[PDB]
Amino acid sequence: IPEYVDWRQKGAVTPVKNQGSCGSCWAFSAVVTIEGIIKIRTGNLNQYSEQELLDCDRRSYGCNGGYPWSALQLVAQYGIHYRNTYPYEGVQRYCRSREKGPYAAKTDGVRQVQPYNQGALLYSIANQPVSVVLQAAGKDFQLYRGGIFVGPCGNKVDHAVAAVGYGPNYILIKNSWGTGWGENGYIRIKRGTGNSYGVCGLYTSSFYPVKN
Repeated sequence: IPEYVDWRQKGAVTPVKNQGSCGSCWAFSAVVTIEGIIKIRTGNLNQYSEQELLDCDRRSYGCNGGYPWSALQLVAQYGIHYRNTYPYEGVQRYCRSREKGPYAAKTDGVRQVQPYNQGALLYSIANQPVSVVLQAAGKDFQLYRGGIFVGPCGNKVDHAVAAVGYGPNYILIKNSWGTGWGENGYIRIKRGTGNSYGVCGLYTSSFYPVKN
């Protein structure tokens, strides 16, 4: 795999979003991976609906948190609509999928990256954007304004994001806190520290969609 990967550069990443005041990170994270895999497979970059996951994944808790892998299962079993068809409202409402016509896309599966293994995650990232979790509660993470983030932080994971590349000493992550946070909405998290949890517990729970 290459020394540098950046899915943004290959046209597999849509603009940065803002989840606002709704704990829908899980849905944002999942959608990033969905958008990436469809571009990679089909050649087209689309935006897909975080709102539909929020409303429809009843295994998750709406604006109160949820599971990226639950959301990814739903898209595998049922499918997903385009973002413009089912736009983000930042509040959980009833599931409106049927009301909105046929699904725009469907994946075939969800896989787990082997946890606590940097090499396993880089390999995955080299193939497509991956759903990853980290500890974002610390003030240091929250106030991050650019550079390679090294912490401080523990491994009490609480935020789902998406990895969209890496370099010699960092993993490139797309956050869902708007373009005004970090490096235009992205963060570079130090890698290769030999900490098996990853910085801020980044190697805890990583998922990606399978599409044939």
